[PDB]
Amino acid sequence: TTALVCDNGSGLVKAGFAGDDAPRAVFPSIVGRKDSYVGDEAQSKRGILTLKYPIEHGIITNWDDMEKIWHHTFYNELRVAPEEHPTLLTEAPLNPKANREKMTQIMFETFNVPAMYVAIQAVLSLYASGRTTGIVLDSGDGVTHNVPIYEGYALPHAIMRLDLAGRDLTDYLMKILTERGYSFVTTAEREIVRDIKEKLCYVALDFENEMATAASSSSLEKSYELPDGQVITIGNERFRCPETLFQPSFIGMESAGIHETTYNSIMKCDIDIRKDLYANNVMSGGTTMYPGIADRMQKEITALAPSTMKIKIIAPPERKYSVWIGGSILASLSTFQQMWITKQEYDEAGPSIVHRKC
Amino acid sequence: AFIERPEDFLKDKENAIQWEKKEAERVEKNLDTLEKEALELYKKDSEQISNYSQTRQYFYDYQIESNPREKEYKNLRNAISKNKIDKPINVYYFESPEKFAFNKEIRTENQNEISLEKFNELKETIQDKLFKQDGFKDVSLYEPGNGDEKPTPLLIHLKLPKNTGMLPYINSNDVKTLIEQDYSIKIDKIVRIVIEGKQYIKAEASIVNSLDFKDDVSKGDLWGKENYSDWSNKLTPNELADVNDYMRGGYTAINNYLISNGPLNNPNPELDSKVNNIENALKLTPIPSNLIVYRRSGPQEFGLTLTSPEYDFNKIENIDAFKEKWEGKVITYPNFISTSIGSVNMSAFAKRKIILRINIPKDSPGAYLSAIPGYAGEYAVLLNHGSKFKINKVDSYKDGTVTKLILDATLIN
Ligand SMILES: NC(=O)c1ccc[n+]([C@@H]2O[C@H](COP(=O)([O-])OP(=O)(O)OC[C@H]3O[C@@H](n4cnc5c(N)ncnc54)[C@H](O)[C@@H]3O)[C@@H](O)[C@H]2O)c1
Ligand SMILES: Nc1ncnc2c1ncn2[C@@H]1O[C@H](COP(=O)(O)OP(=O)(O)OP(=O)(O)O)[C@@H](O)[C@H]1O
Ligand SMILES: C/C1=C/C(=O)O[C@@H]2C[C@@H](CC[C@H](C)/C=C/C=C/CC1)O[C@@](O)([C@@H]1CSC(=O)N1)C2
Ligand SMILES: [Ca+2]
Repeated sequence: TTALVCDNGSGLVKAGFAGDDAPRAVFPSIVGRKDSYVGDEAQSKRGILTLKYPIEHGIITNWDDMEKIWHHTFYNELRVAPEEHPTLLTEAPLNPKANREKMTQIMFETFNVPAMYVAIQAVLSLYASGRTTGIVLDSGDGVTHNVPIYEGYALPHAIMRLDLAGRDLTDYLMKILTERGYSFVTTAEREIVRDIKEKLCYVALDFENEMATAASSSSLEKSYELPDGQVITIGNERFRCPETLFQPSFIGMESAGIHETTYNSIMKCDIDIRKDLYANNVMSGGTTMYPGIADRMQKEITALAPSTMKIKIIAPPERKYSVWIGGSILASLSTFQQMWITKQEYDEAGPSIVHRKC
Repeated sequence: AFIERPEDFLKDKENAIQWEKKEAERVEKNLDTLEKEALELYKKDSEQISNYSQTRQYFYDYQIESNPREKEYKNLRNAISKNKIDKPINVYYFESPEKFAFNKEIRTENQNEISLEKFNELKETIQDKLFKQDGFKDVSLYEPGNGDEKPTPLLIHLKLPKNTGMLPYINSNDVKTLIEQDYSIKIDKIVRIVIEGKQYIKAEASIVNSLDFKDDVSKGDLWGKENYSDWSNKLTPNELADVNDYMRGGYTAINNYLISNGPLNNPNPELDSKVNNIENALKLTPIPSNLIVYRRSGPQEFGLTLTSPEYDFNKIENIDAFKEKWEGKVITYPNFISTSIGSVNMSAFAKRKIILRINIPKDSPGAYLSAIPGYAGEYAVLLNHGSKFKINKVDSYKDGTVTKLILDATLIN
């Protein structure tokens, strides 16, 4: 009778119960040339096994492995029987129709759930802050999207997608730290540098100014202690790493930066709603957590927009879980209880029932 | 002379002018105020207006719709498009040889003669090539003679087929003829002639039509869906899988395998099965018309990186260095290769400096992957592995302050 909320990401699964204010479980979205191993349990071996991410750039690409992720979610993480709980799943914006169908099939035919629903991640994010109109910047481990939303409706023709997110930032930080005179190359070292990125990185308000300062004053230098007591020093890498979001050429990419994709997304919407979008720029996902990103986005969009434009960047402290939180709220609304796809409805119509209800 | 015009007035300047005058009077009677207004602005500002008409398509959809120059473009184009000829007609105009990728002077303007060496060089350069043409130009119904303006040593003699939009009009004393180029040029023959004491090259040219959607991606998408809906159906079990495995694949393993010389260095049953299934998916419904497609490519495809100082096309030397290296050459992709029916810039590749504008002959292997919902957004046309492209011509344009290149190219297999 209590619904489940499972926010499946490129790097992390966030899972829990509708009505809770936070996910009960958050674990790596990984499965271990001897098979079923998942999450922290996928580190049964990084030897006879290597780690596999079933979800790439926000999209499920391996269904056998995804079933393992969900098995682990139900039985090992939440300790519930799937047959006894309606399950709210999340999906990336622009998720192929065939994918949503396949998710529905699996939850009914493999897991025998009594009911389910697929909700768009960015819409849930916006909804967590009590909004129904806004443009969401959603950036996790694999992918980043701009999703403009008006009165509860995502506008697909205006959705922007950049395949650049947290894991690329970690790898870049490994590289420029290695260029500093350190050596970060292994998968275990990648985790250490994720942790450095998460603790010490920030977004500079003016990048070229911060670069001159760096080479001069040393009050931008910070120290970090490796697992065996070696302490290392990090300087301009702190802000060069997430600068990549605004300048993807740092990573050898020739796509628009995150400010430009936000502007492009807004320019693809009807002129009449653009003001609403500029005044409701909402950030969600782990890769929006950098100190200074909100101020920097404000400055960049100000530069692109008409000089009279009122611009507001909303970045909640609970940003990192706002998709999940939004799902928890949605799943417990009385007016949502109609929207669940029941097992009977799946029996009547097939998997394609998702389109007419999600 | 005759009650009906010829297909070619040749040197009959006087009948050509008289005829085009009557035709200008007649056509003026069918233009609305806005079309007349557009024509009037054309006479005042032809060069800029024509320039805009050549590169218009390459920006963000939203940058195009908000350029005010778009009104003049559309209104002028409607005026031309309205008056379509009911049988073929031949036209004459001068071009710079640079236009056909001959980046030297055929002769200086002070010279009277053209060497046999320049002639053969020119013939070798412009032979067996479709050259894409865009934008408004003023053409002549008669061959220029003693007393006409003759700005270059290259005269084009072009046969325009029936239904070509053509706008005759008067500007001060002169009778002029406006067309909007929307086709490729084949030079069937060159000959050296003499006009008023000087040798000129005369290019006998004809036209090849291709569907070119440019920025009208909606039209493009309708067209593709309409021709590749059944394709979804006629695919087999593995094909549908291997293609989707490529599609939300996967292309990276397949293509690196292809680039590596995998099949003939490090065979793989699973991937070799996959390459051949996809190829067979593209032979299923071959491209049902001549089609222009666009690919924004990464510098690596042309042996550059994002930091190569040779990729700074804002310096004219690097454009020249690029031409010498690629212009005229054929170019091979051992990998399967992705293109779009649309020409507009997009966020995913906003900063790529090199655009391949590819001519695809009817019946070529390939498919509109975007009729298959789900990755139908790239308005994507997938071309077969091992495809070769002849680079006919390199152009440059400004996107903001950044110089980018358009590679006029042709699929030759
Ligand atoms: N405008 C376009 O380029 C376009 C059009 C339609 C679809 N797409 C889609 O974009 C997605 C991925 O982007 P992509 O296909 O433009 O990049 P890609 O995956 O084809 O290429 C990635 C990198 O490899 C390089 N590369 C590709 N072929 C090469 C060769 N033969 N030699 C050397 N380097 C080579 C590229 O320059 C680039 O740096 C695909 O899913 C595709 O369907 C792109
Ligand atoms: N405080 C922080 N500062 C910077 N980055 C962070 C922080 N906390 C988490 N991250 C990064 O955010 C990413 C995980 O965020 P999230 O759970 O939103 O992504 P996901 O849903 O797994 O992936 P995606 O949404 O791309 O499919 C990781 O790359 C992680 O390193
Ligand atoms: C606290 C924590 C957060 C996290 O987000 O990890 C996720 C999941 C992780 C899976 C692989 C590793 C070895 C097993 C890890 C167990 C991890 C819990 C780690 O791969 C990431 O690290 C990648 C690599 S480096 C980066 O930036 N993304 C993102
Ligand atoms: Ca996510």
